[PDB]
Amino acid sequence: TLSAEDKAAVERSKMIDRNLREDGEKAAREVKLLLLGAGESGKSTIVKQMKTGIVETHFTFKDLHFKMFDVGGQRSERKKWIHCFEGVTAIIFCVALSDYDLVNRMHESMKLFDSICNNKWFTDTSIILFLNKKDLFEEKIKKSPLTICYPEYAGSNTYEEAAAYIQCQFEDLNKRKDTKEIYTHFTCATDTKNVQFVFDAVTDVIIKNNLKDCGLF
Amino acid sequence: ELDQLRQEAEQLKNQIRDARKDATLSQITNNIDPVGRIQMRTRRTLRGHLAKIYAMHWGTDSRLLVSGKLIIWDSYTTNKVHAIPVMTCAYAPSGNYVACGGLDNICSIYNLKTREGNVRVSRELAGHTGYLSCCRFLDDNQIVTSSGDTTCALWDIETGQQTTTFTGTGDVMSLSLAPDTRLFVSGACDASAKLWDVREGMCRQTFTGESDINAICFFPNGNAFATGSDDATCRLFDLRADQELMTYSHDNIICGITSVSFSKSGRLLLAGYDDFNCNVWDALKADRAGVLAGHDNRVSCLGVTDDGMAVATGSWDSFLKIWN
Amino acid sequence: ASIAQARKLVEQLKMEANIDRIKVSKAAADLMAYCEAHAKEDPLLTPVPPFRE
Amino acid sequence: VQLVESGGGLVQPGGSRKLSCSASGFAFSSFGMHWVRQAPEKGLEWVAYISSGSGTIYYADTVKGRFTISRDDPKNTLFLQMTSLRSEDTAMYYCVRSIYYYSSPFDFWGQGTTLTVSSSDIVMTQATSSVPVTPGESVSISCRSSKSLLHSNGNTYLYWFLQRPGQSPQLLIYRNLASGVPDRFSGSGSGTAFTLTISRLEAEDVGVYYCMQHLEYPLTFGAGTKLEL
Amino acid sequence: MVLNPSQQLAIAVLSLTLGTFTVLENLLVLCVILHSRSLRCRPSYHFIGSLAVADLLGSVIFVYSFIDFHVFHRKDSRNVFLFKLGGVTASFTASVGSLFLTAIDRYISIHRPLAYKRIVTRPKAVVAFCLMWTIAIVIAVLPLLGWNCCSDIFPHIDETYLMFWIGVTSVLLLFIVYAYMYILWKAHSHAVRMIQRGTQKARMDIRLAKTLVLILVVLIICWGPLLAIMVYDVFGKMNKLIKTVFAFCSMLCLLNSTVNPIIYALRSKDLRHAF
Ligand SMILES: O=[N+]([O-])C[C@@H](c1ccco1)c1c(-c2ccccc2)[nH]c2ccccc12
Repeated sequence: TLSAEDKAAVERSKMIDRNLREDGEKAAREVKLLLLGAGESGKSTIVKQMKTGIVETHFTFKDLHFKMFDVGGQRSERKKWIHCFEGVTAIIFCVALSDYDLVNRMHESMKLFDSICNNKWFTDTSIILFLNKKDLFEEKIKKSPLTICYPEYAGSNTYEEAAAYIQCQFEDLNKRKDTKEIYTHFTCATDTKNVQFVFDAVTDVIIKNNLKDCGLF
Repeated sequence: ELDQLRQEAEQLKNQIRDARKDATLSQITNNIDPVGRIQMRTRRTLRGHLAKIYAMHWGTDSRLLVSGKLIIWDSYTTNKVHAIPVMTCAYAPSGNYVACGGLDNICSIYNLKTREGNVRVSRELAGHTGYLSCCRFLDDNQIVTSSGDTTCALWDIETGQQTTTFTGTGDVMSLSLAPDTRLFVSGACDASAKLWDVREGMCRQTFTGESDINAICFFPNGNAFATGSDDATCRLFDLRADQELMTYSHDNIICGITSVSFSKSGRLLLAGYDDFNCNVWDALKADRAGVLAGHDNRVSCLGVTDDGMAVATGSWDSFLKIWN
Repeated sequence: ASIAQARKLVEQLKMEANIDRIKVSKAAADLMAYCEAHAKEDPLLTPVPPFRE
Repeated sequence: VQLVESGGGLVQPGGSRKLSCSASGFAFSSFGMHWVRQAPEKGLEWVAYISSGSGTIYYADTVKGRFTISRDDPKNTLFLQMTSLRSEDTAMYYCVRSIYYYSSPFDFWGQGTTLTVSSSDIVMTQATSSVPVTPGESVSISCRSSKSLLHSNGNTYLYWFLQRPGQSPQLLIYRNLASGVPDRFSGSGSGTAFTLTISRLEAEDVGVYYCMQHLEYPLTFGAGTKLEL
Repeated sequence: MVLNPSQQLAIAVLSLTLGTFTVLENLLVLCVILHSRSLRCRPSYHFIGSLAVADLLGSVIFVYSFIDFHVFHRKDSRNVFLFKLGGVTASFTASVGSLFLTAIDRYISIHRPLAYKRIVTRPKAVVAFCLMWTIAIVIAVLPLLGWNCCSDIFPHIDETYLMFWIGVTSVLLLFIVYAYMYILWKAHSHAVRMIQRGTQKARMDIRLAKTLVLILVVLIICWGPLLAIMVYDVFGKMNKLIKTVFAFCSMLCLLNSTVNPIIYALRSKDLRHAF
């Protein structure tokens, strides 16, 4: 009962649907990663090592495409635009690990990690922790005032015990031990295996998600 | 010195609060006929978005719609007129242009009716350090934008330079133009709303009611507006009164309001909540009238035609529903 | 430093205190009259037989 | 913007040849493409219509199963293969384009090419035919439709292509007024009675007008006197 | 007359109780899964529903076989007996096929972890849904459209058909075990690779092993004696002992409809959270 015009006005809609369906499946083969580290901890120093507002960066690795969103200079309330990142595969958090001597922005990093880890939107989103700046931290072990920021800490001068203590302190802030899982790498300035760690972590989280959806977990 | 100025500002606040402090609308509206039960059923279901939709805008003729994709609809017969490859939408009154903007801090203008049968960007307005919250086409050549930079801007399409900047704390989340397109209102995250003057460039009035406001809309008359906060409360303010009339809240709902709109003649206030459904309040009454259930996620956007023939709602599930 | 900022704040409130106000009862009556005047053509209010199906 | 039609028809009877056309500055992949012919003394009638995506290849009722259309979106080229040419193929062919939104079909017309050979249809008749244009006055065209052109969609189909002495025609009303420089043209419709009205004449206002008598798949609205003389 | 439950009559009440328990629990599971709000998204959760409905149908029809010969012994036609015995061979091969399909789904979910969401989808998960049911129906009805015989309770033995059915079900019963073993091996390999690389904090491996050993032992126990004695019944010789063991293993066969849906619909936390 359609007219001559309308019958030709439905083929246009069918072609639009075809274009949307074909273009919609190319956005489901890419993994979303969110950079959310501290501003001066080295976010700008980590994007170049792997390869206005939100900046999107594209990586390729082992026939897998990665999208990484850096919210660098938004300078707004985080509670009004954090809804957009629900469903992101993982959150790559970066910590300076040598910013405890400002007295202190180390407590700022701790507070930010506590805020992001215990978020209601990110109750099932894994967090990849990068404790950065091994060079200065390991070179300053001769006269490190690390006991200043850590009154309850007693340990040897070797970097191993202090690093283990600080890593355990960051893991201690997690409250959801059943869904979330924090990964650590201890990245250096001159590393090359940074992409390998994130690739393995995303493979692990995607396998766990598949198992949870299937029914075994 | 500074304490003297603090006392001066404090006594300004006291004098204005005393000057604005009558009658209550909720008690003068007594002895009126309630609407009863309003149960509009869905008439059209629109598919195609594979995402959570965030904004929309009805056409000028109450038949076309706009919703990383921008889709032009056809509410009468479900057809995709054109798809264009975000937190805002705007459909020009002449129907020639559309606008879109989001976290990128720029707003893009798209031209629809052109030769070669294609849509291409006409302007890329920039100058904000933040995220755009709302955009409205003042004229065919002028557009106003409210962002998270705590400031609003009135632009000029032909030359992308800013024409006017409105300042005067927190992110501005919503924006609404008056029917005569001469006044302008905006609600911010500091639990405040402000009425400006587009010709002047200067703030006219402020209203304080609490939490951040993320929804506002003018009354059809143009002398009042409605706001929706995150404390599960909706409120109505009057330009000529500088006060608050009622709170649209119920004890059983502790869910914030995502979007707000009116109907023609200003009798039904439709509020799209985040509790998986919308509500239809009686704007003159303190009691709820109807509920628009059928969405499986958070309702983000809401719109009512110019002739009041249909009501279109969208939610975080990709389906946009047209009710009547 | 803060003196100019405090000034820039203070010119705002002094200006707003001089705007005229009327009783809220008059505005409420005007809104009610407007709402009832245009109650003859309200498809969402009074269902009367575009979107029919 | 520009449509170049190529292929000159001068063949002996019983032959075949091709007619090509190339488009510039189009979204040719999203435009339906018609083909129209005009005899030396006749109107403008369809010979084929082709839709976007090559899903509708409607042909002419007068000759069916002999002509065929081929399309190349990457090459932006539309062409016609003709088979079993007879004596009554001596017309001017044009390659008009159109698109249907939910908007002004037949907006642009090509130059067209000649074809000569060496040696359920709505019809209208009126007493007045080929009325000369009187200088200093206003000319009006009246027409009647055999059926009710108004459809339940509410969109009555009203086309008023104007052909000046020259090369290619124009569009005046696409269903009213299109995106044309002149404004004086007006079109009034009431049921089956239609009237084209000229507010004032001009040096470029003289031409031949063609009627609208189409509802179904064959849009043969070419019934109309030639006002050249 | 193979009917000789003379020294063992304590079947009817226990079978009725077990069938009622099965029906009620399957209906509860269906009620908590058929809300059609959010659980329909996952293809595997509608794969489970097929097993549940097959179990309910097998429970309701199988126990009905004994009451027909109490008072009146209405004759009607042999076709009724043939078409009632065919149903028992069409409500268990369907369950076995559903188990095979869900095992293949689980195998795919780890063999190609990144492409699992695209390879398995709703349109491609419903073709097998109907295909398995149709295959079960046709393999049950084939003797009716074929030839007959070597004498069961009804004269419907067809010794060749009995061998064919055991051989058809054997492939599925072996592939289920193969898929589960491969899933366990791949999970253990992934866990040990992670441990060797050195991201400390093998919970997934242990949880999968505990989940899958129970499934494997239940499957090998409840389908073991039945198939063993049915392949023993190859020379046509039988005894009252064989009749008694069949009568007593009928409840073992039926116990799948009780235990398998409990395990399958209780081990997944999504159904528990949905409530
Ligand atoms: O006519 N039918 O297709 C009846 C068929 C059925 C089941 C459910 C719906 O239809 C049915 C069967 C059955 C069918 C084929 C092979 C073996 C058994 N056995 C039955 C026992 C009781 C009721 C029905 C059947």
